[PDB]
Amino acid sequence: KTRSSRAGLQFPVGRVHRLLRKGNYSERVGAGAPVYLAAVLEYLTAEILELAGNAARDNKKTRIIPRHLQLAIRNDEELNKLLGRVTIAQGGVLPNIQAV
Amino acid sequence: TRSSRAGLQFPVGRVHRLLRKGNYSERVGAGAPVYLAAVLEYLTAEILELAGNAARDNKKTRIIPRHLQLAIRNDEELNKLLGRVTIAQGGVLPNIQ
Amino acid sequence: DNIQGITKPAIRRLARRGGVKRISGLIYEETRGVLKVFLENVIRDAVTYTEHAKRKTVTAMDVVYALKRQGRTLYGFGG
Amino acid sequence: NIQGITKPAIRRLARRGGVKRISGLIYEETRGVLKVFLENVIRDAVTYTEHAKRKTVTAMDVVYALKRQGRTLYGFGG
Amino acid sequence: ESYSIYVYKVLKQVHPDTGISSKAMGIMNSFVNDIFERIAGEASRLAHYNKRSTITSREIQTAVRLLLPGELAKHAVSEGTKAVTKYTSA
Amino acid sequence: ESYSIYVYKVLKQVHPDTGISSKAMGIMNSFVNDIFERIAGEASRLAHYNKRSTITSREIQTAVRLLLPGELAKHAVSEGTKAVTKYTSA
Amino acid sequence: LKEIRKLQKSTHLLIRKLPFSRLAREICVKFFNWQAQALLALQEAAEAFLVHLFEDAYLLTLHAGRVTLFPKDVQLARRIRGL
Amino acid sequence: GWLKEIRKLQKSTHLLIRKLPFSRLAREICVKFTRGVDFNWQAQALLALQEAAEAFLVHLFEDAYLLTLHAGRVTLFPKDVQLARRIRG
DNA sequence: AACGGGATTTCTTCATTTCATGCTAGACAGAAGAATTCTCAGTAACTTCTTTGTGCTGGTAACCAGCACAAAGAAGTTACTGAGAATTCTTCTGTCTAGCATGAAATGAAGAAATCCCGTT
DNA sequence: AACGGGATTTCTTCATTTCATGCTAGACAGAAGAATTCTCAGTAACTTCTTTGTGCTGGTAACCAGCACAAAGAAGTTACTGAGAATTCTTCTGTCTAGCATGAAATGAAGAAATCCCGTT
Repeated sequence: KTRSSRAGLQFPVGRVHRLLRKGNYSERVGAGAPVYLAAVLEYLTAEILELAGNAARDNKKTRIIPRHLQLAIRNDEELNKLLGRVTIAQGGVLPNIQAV
Repeated sequence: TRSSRAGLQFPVGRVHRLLRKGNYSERVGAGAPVYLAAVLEYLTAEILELAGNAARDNKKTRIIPRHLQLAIRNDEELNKLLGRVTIAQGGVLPNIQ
Repeated sequence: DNIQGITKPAIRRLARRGGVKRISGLIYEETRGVLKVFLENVIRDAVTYTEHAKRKTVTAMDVVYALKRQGRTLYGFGG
Repeated sequence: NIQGITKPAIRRLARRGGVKRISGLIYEETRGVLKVFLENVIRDAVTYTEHAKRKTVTAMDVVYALKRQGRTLYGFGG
Repeated sequence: ESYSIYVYKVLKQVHPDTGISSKAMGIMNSFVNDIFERIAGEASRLAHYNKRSTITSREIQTAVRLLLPGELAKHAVSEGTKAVTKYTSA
Repeated sequence: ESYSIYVYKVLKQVHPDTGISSKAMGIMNSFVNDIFERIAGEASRLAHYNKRSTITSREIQTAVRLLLPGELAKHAVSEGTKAVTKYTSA
Repeated sequence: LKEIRKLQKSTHLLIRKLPFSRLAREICVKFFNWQAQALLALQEAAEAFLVHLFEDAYLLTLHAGRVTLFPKDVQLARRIRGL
Repeated sequence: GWLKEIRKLQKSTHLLIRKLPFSRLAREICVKFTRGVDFNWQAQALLALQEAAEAFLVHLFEDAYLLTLHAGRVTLFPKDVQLARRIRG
């Protein structure tokens, strides 16, 4: 009877909802807002883990570590934009140099 | 008025609402909206203080946005605060590096 | 092609007012270039707002919220 | 104390970023900078910590503070 | 508490043969809240400009629409305006 | 309803001789607002972080320290610190 | 280097309106009615952008020694801002 | 150590500035904003500090080494790591 | 390629979430007065134009005044590893306060009028 | 210098505070848990700190090679009003359509050790 499996989501519809009434982002929350939102985070969360997992394979590795999330981000048109002023920990950097 | 007890001039009354209505919380202290009203008054009187000195400085008796733009860029403490801002019709600090 | 509404003499005023002396040659397109990734970038984030409450009238406030979302607060238009 | 940061240290950094010839004074233009930083960053992150009336600054006490300077640190959510 | 466990099952979704560490888990976990915080925010800033005192599924939409860029945006929409339906009719 | 009835009140308080253009009044109010927010803003956020549903004066003070620079801080705080007691002892 | 101390001292929006006005509705039509007031706000903020843009960019021209702008600059500049 | 070492550290991911000299460093600059007191620093809250402080000098270096290579050079200078700290805000 | 010490899995609980209905309510779809936004036309008329030139500036070498990377060395400084103390975040449990409700007037305010006047013409 | 368009002022009805009085809640004040973080001690283990040696980078003064500012006599086309023409924000109404409110029962998610297991030594 979980509201999450009812919306086909993995990410908590319940929790988010509540997380949405506490921080007082308003007085009333729709019955669909906390199932639409929670679904957007699932995608994004699956959107990185998608790539960050890949690079892991390209890096001859099957274990998501901070470094893999770094390249997953800095090697994607959309993400980098989004994660502008973000700084991944144990991230490292893109191997780009340039001469004269 | 409540701004009377607090002895202000900026609506201790209005803020309180404008503060419980913005959902910044669900329970607002009683000293808070009184405090913020005084902190707002200061800063506002503050900047004017400069806008209007350089206004009489620059030989003019009426404050125009330009004067607000000058009190700003001419207050080490104000420019810091007003970093991500821009005044409508305000030229710049006549400066040729 | 209305990207030419901005001109050599005009771009030179902003260039000049910005403490710029001897301008270069292509700075009369560069301008016409970035002014279009700014206005463009500020328009979208500002249109959606007009497109949210509902209407076909974009107010200075649909804009201003676009400039804050931008990271560039603007003064003198509120309500 | 500031000399806590060595030479190859600041270099390594300067190196990671893709720098060839690391000039002179540079070494102190880092101790200098890193000083302005940890400052604005610790004074912030400490005010929040004196709010909860704590004698221990919290991981989150810092993060909130970067999130004020304009730097969203990730890997530490308490 | 935290999204950790959820960030895991999903991980297995789009990648089974693959694993994760713990620091790289900290980041995920730091990622979720980072986007939550922006969406519910600008969506909160939204239901406000329009006197509405309630956040619709439409607020969060036009809200994502404004926070996620070109291509990232489009897909968060179809995963949303398709997550409300399979929630309502079923 | 806007603060330009209060901004002006303070205007001719400090320079009762001077006036102001309605265009600077736009900057004025736009400003006061931009300031009301940033402070009540990171206050909602400060009462939020330290698990409470209350915004004391104590909050709207560490809230200022954290937003107002240098001596613009060490003055606005004793401008409130002073404006609150005088209230209590109404 | 004549006009420098003329326009710094002024505030009038340099770029004309109309040219600009269409320039906007055009990037707009890519997605109405614009309170004539709002077109100024999308203006005052527009020029304000360019101004502090070359300015901040000239230090890039007066660092390589140069005294003549170059697009070579409004690309290193817009590059250290992340815009 | 040029085109050879300036591609080993990019490949690296760890810290570059020694932990303790930095640890000591934070606790002291901490001593100011407290009337002159001690203050426990979550061993946790300390690493965080650095992680960011690092990527701040690195990015701030490369974000400037493009200012050196502008005046047609290859030697970073205190001339560059201050132009940008004025071309950022 | 042999291992060091994290992930990955189970297996049990304290809460948190889903339930069930009755309600105040924010919300919404049908009216409508009217502020304006868009425009056409004008008489103004400022601006942007187009250009022929030469001045003042940028692009390359040239030849070079010193700076910074490479070492082979010298031995002090980073790591932590505990472990004790304890310096302290963290909880706890209901009095003592303290702020939210709900109203009923009672004023502080936004919005037109009209004289009164500063600073672009 | 001078008068034209923007306040300054004074007036009025109108919406938003305000004080009454409970009613919940929220802050609180030490009593001690359970944490972990300071404390030193004390070693081990590199990583720093040199001290030339000097390659070649940054200059600085020259020259060459153009790119950019400059009125000018104009007419393009941007201002500025004005009056509409009327498209549309906004305010209302009245009733929908709906999330809020519990009161607890139950299913879920955070936690405490323990066999397996992946990069790293």
